[PDB]
Amino acid sequence: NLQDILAANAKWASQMNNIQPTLFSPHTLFIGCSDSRYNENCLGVLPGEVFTWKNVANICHSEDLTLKATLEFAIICLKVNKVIICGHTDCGGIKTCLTNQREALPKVNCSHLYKYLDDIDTMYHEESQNLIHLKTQREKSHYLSHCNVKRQFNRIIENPTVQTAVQNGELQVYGLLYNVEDGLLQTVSTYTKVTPK
Amino acid sequence: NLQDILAANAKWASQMNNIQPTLFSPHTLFIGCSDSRYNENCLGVLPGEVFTWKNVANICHSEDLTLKATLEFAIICLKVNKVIICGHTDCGGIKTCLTNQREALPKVNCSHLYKYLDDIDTMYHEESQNLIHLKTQREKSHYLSHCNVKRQFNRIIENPTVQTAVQNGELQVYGLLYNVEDGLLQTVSTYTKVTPK
Ligand SMILES: [Zn+2]
Ligand SMILES: [Zn+2]
Repeated sequence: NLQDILAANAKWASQMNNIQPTLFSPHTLFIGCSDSRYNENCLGVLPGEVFTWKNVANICHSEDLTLKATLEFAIICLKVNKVIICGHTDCGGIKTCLTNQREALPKVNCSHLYKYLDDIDTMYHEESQNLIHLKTQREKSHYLSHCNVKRQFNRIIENPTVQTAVQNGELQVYGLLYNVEDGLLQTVSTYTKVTPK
Repeated sequence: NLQDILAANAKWASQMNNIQPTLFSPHTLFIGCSDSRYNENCLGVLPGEVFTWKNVANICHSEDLTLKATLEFAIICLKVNKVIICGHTDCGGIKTCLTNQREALPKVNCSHLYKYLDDIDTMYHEESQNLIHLKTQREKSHYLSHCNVKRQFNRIIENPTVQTAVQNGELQVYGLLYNVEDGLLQTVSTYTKVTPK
């Protein structure tokens, strides 16, 4: 099966050499879920344009080293002019909390996934009094995916590296939601030099 | 900007829906560098097939919560049968250490990127005598890209979730190196049921 992968890669690479010879300086940092159904390509860019941080449920803890390190590198060293936090509908991590199945993770040897999803569960609990007005699971799941984009966006825009670059007119931050059913991006939040602060 | 991004996404989504409407569960966890020049699409397989953890210099600390959570979700919940750790040549984080410019990061308000890159710099220092015979930065950078694949691979295969699945013959782990000059994957390491670590 590795030989299948190497074969698939060689085919892909020969085609890629022909199509984009200049590929063989990004302007955007894309932060998205590890979910297999999308990546930075949903932005309608070519390779080389988008530097990507992809993690389970696109979680951006404010005091996390990887977040701070990634924002510093993208903004100060690579000099991206866009940071995009892009969640998506039908997110596994969110569903696991929404359907109260996080409790069951330690039983099946997923104690670290359990701990990792703490932030998502905390959001889900905070949101109980808003969820109750939505009738179907589809609606609740959509709401929490949207809500998670706001949640992580608000932490990114408090980051001092981000505030400095934005204030200087060198950076804009967008919070987007990818709809898996149609491939469309939807605007959740924006933070630019001119947005009210 | 955002207007351009939404238009490019809309156009992209239409082009995807016209070719493959049926695109709207993965077999592979891909772990790669945040680098803009490659992602899971280098494997040459269908979209929705590869769940992806993408971080700066593809660092996998054994005790990192994200590593454990990501492996537990992929192997136990998604039941992927392949874990791929895929580094690449011309890696910025490696070149920062190799060329001794990591020490410059605190001055430019990147002290967290500085701390994040400790593992890469430790590898660089550990390998310094091994690097003497290589007279060009290109050769050194290649050596260190390869070394880093094995370094992160070695930690992944010691994770209990990974070891259980591999010993059960339900998982294979591949260490790969993506050459940015030609789009081709080099095999660095493999771990299977019948292969020693
Ligand atoms: Zn998700
Ligand atoms: Zn890299």
